[PDB]
Amino acid sequence: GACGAIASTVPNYNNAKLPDPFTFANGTALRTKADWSCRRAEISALIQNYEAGTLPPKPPVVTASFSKSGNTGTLAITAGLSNSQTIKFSPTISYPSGTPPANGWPLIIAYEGGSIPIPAGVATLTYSNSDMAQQNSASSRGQGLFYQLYGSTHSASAMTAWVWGVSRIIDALEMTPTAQINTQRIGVTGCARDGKGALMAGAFEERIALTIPQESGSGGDACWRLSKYEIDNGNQVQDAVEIVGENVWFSTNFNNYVQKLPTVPEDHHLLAAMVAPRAMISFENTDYLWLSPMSSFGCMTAAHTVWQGLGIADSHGFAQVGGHAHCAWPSSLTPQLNAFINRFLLDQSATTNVFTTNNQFGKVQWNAANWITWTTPTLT
Ligand SMILES: *[C@@H]1O[C@H](CO)[C@@H](O)[C@H](O)[C@H]1NC(C)=O
Repeated sequence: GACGAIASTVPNYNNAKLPDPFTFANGTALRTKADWSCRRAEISALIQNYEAGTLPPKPPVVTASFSKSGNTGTLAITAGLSNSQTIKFSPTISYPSGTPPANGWPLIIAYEGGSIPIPAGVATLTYSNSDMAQQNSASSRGQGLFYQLYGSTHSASAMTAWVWGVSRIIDALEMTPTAQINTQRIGVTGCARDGKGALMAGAFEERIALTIPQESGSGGDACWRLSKYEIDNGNQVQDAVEIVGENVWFSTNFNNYVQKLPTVPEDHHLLAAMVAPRAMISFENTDYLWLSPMSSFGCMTAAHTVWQGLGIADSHGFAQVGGHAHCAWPSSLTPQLNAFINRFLLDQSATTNVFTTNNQFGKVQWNAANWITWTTPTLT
């Protein structure tokens, strides 16, 4: 390829601070905006290798039929491999009433319906991601429609299986004009465990124009290294060690690294940066130390440097507040959410400069010089 041989491992890696977005595994420095495409491809391979498992490509069979009852469409999808194995699933779409825009409705793919308010001119697709890969506990490993296609021992984590499903949904929408969706204006959202999922979807599926993870916490927009710092200093956060025993959001291989995080040549600031140069705003809640609040702020601050280096800082937002229940939406943040939806899904001239925290981090502080070691280059 134009990126040469993509690295999927870095055996000698050992860095207690955040991995540098702007240096390839081979030591080459990023210099151009085009370099970011290759670096993102390498980050994708590293994340798959160390924590996410293998993301399969589009299978040889993908078919879709559509029917509509009232304002509810049903998109019946079939996916199949060359060995004849197939699975089927049928997300529903809730439409705004009346005549759609020329190019169809903008759409947000909402994991299990999401927990954000979706404005009136945007359609909502409800993605039953738990059916694609189960997520009750460690007991759920290898269970779900995805594994009925690829096998229950396939390395994909549940979140990687969910991403695969989103990619098939977008495949189906592109081949189904009667769904009346503008496939150039698709967003994705989810809250809590499904916010972890939504971030993975936006990172790995480049056809998503806007990514909105809501209270995703550890394994979402928090960084593993920063959460280890938090837990060592007395905040009762979720961390890498606990999360792999709690559920199946990560590959089994990640168990080999959760006690050796400095040897992992990525962290979730690079996961989030895989969305660049597309748009993302994530929302966090400081009321629950489980979500690892300092870790999310520092992690997204580090991710933000990639957008800054690409000259598109305002395509990446972060808003972190307290004072509300988990996955309840505070009206105080509706303007920030709507700014990103209006700009990136509704083609309005909305400004999207949102990068705010209350710094309510408990027993630690954020010290950027202790975690971010790189200067930000102006990619050309
Ligand atoms: C370093 O790796 C990147 C990513 O594969 C590649 O684009 C670049 O050309 C490599 N450097 C050299 C000197 O081959």
